[PDB]
Amino acid sequence: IRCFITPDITSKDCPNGHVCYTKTWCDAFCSIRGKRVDLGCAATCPTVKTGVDIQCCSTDNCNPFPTRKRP
Amino acid sequence: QVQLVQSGAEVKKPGSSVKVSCKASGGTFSSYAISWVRQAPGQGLEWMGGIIPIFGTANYAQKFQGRVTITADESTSTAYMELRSLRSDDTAVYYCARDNLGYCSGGSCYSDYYYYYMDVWGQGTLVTVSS
Amino acid sequence: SSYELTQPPSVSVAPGRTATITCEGDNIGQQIVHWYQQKPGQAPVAVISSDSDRPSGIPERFSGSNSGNTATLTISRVEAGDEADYYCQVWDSGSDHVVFGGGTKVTVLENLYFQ
Ligand SMILES: [Cl-]
Ligand SMILES: [K+]
Repeated sequence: IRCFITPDITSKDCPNGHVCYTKTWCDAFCSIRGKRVDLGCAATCPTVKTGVDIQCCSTDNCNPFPTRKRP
Repeated sequence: QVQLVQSGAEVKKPGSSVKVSCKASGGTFSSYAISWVRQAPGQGLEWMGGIIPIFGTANYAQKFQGRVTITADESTSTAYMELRSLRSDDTAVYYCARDNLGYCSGGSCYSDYYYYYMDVWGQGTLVTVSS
Repeated sequence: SSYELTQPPSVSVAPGRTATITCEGDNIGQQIVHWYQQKPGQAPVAVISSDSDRPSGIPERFSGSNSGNTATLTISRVEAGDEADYYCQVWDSGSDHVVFGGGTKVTVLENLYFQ
């Protein structure tokens, strides 16, 4: 699968993976800089702990970097 | 720590343009944003704009929008400010300055831009406009 | 158009007393204020970040506050070498501008007014 990967925020080929993931959470700067975003690929959807969100998907480049919409 | 090293003094005619460089030595940029801040003789600090290379997005002050271009060459860790249509009150010392709050760290990046305090400053470049 | 920061151009402080430099803005307490010191012929140096934090190495006698319509840089027990220009600074997300105050020159007097 091809997925976007942080911190380069580029699409890499992951020959042995088959899901992309978007992991997001707040650090102390979440109000001014938005959530932290970890993009990557895995063989299966990773687990995250409380306070962290993860969304997984199974098509090439299905995890584009989600910037905050600036009102 | 990383340093920012700017190009030398420029002497320009009115109507001409100038391009000043800012090399991030002792290190690199990429995850860090770089602003340009000028200071006319005897006056205060004035933001020109800045660039966040990891998002390829530049932000400009209204006073200079349409006259100014800020770029960054991530391979040489050099940022540039090009200021066009020069006039006499563009005479100033021009600084580059790093945003203290990096956009990426340890496998993740922030998702919005917000210019934080400026921790590392270049030595400044004197630009003089006259005939 | 853009958010306005108002600083007094100048402040006089007797040696060893307290210097207070205001930075006023419309509900500036909603903003995050940074402060820079600058001495003649030198580049600026951050002395307060995020209203009230001191970067590593900055003396304890520098402190900051921000509430309501006024942010304040306080230099306690002021010393000769604290004579400098001080600039407050915000990022105004509404206009996508870094805004500097006009700067305050802090002059440290040679003598007290009254013993
Ligand atoms: Cl986690
Ligand atoms: K410098």
